[PDB]
Amino acid sequence: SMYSTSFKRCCKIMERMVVQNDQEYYWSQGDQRKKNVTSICWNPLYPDLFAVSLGSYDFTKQRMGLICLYSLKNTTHPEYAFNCEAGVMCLDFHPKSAALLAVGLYDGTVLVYDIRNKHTDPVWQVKWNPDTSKNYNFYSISSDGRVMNWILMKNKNEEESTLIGLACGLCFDFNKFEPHIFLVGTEEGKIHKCSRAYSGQYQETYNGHLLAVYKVKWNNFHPRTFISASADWTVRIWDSKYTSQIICFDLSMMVVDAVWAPYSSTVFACATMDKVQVYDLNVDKLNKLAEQKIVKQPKLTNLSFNYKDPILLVGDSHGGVTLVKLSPNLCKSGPEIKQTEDKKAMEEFKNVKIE
Amino acid sequence: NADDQLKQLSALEGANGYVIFNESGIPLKRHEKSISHEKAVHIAALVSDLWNVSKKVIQRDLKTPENDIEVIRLRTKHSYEYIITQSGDFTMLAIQLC
Amino acid sequence: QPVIKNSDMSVEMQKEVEEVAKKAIDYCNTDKEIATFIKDDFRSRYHGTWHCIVGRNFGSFVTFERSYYIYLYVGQLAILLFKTG
Amino acid sequence: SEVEDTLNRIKTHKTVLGYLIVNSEGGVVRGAFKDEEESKNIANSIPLLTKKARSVVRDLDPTNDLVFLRIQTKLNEIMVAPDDEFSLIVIQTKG
Amino acid sequence: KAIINSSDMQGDLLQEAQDVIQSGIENNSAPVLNIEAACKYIKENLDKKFGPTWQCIIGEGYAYDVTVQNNTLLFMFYNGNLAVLIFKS
Repeated sequence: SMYSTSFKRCCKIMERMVVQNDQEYYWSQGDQRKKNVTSICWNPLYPDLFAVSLGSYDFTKQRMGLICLYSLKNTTHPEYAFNCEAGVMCLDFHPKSAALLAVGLYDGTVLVYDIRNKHTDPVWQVKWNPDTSKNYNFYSISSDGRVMNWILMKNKNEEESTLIGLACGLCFDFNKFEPHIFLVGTEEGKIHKCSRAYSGQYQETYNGHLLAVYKVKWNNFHPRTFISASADWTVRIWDSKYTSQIICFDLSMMVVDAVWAPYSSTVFACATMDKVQVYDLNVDKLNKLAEQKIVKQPKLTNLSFNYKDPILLVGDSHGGVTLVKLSPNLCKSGPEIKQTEDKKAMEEFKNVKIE
Repeated sequence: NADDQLKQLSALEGANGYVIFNESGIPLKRHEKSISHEKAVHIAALVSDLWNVSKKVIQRDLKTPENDIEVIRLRTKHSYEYIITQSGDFTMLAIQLC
Repeated sequence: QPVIKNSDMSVEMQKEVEEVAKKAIDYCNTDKEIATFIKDDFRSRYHGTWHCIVGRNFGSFVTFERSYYIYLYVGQLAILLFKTG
Repeated sequence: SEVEDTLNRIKTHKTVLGYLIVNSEGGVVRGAFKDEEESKNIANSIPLLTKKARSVVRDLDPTNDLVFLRIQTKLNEIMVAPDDEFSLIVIQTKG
Repeated sequence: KAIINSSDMQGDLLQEAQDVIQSGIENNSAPVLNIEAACKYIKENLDKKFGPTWQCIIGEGYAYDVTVQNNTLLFMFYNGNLAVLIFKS
């Protein structure tokens, strides 16, 4: 008993025995010198916690698949990890709080792990549907398009529960206010919409610019505004209330990751080839508001902004991590906040102008 | 280096009681006695003796002699923070929020 | 800065009290060591039995030999020295 | 076993110069020091000051215990993890 | 609220010591009280009662080191936080 109590003491002992005085650069290279960053995400339960996923090309190293966890104040290397020879992608976390971890395996299967613990088609996207009464539903879009969904209280999780929806696109974005409705850009050059009641209830398509779209998001503000970006480097403001898109904006690198910034400004960002092109439509026109190449390592991979501080974190194609801070571009604080609904009305005016 | 900076220092949020005391153990100014005058006297005397012990150790067998205390800031988390900053004549202490 | 608050000795023995107290302060950081320094010093120079208490919040009532008692403040320490036996 | 794991991880932690695992007594179980007498004077007198420290942290009130004593100096870093039976001290570079 | 901490003497003198420290509290029971007057009273009472060379000491945080005759020493605590030592030499 004395050994175990000394162990419990020594645990937190080491924990804040690593944290020493610093100015606030965490450039993680745990193994991942031959890996490639596939995703970066943050945690709401722990606003100072971030989880990254990478894919490796060299098997002569530690293990296969990747899920790494670490906090902002913790040592540069990933503090906690999950060890196995299983390639793991499609990563998401428990919606209420970080208690369960869900992953969509490469062979169409799905796995779930207790965080408080030591098919001829892959899955493409994954999402939790938070039902506070109990466990929280799971939706996985496969690489053919078809959607699956289920949830089970026993997490050792059994995919016996299942439901299937006739889905054609790969990255399904869901309606923030009404989660049952979803949309997607298909390779056929359209953007389909539907919902959870029937997979065939509402099978028309959004035709803002009518291109093969491979990315969708939603303006994390008052309206029911979303965005869809195509292989043809085109970005598209799908206002849910419209069938014709608002601002058919247009820029190279729109195939790749897009995002709404965690600021009051409706800032947009695209990023490939160690280069980010950034839009602040709240202060200027649709031309790019900023652009930055990075010489740290080539071919920047996935990124992450947190609302708290502009310590923007990014990975590289070499598997490493890095971060920089440009605080002067934090916020403008007058035009972004309450004039943003007026700005969306102004975008609709720009549509009337297009006509 | 003036009462203006001192007032700013009092305005530093999170700090509860400041205690500046001459090495003789005399709390000249304060913001802890402003809540309880029997606190900073005990604290100043006890911590002056503690700093004497710290001098002994900063001069005992591993710390080369001729090396002085520079700052001994301590923190009892969830209780308070207590900075000690030695001077040639003074000792700046502060009881802040941890 | 010694501050005599109640002494019985002659002025020379008092001066010796404050000098030995200053030396004990120069040498020993712990009150017990200071008091033993003073007590042994006086018990050795004179003969008999001395007792020294060093504190900060302290009252007592003791018997003591005539002109063999001091209660004072050296710096900010309460020194109560006396001879009994 | 966890004492082994933590000693191992401290050794893995670069910038450490002299490791010092003691018990609650003045017994250095393992030490990455060039001379042992130096570590002896410390691993003996520092527990004395640690008894003084627990004394005063309780003199406040029995509300907290001395969980750590991690000091940083100009030259190095004296990490001290008070433990039930042990005490985990390491001399590191203050990075 | 007497809380005896270290006893050396006989239980009768125990009881009388408690009674005397109590009476001293009542002699000086007011925010203007000083522990010194109660100390005078304790020592002088135990002199005129059980003989001279008594010694009374009152406080809450301090460190004594004194010589005492056997079966003539007491130290104790109060819920009012009064640590009281008495001893004969």
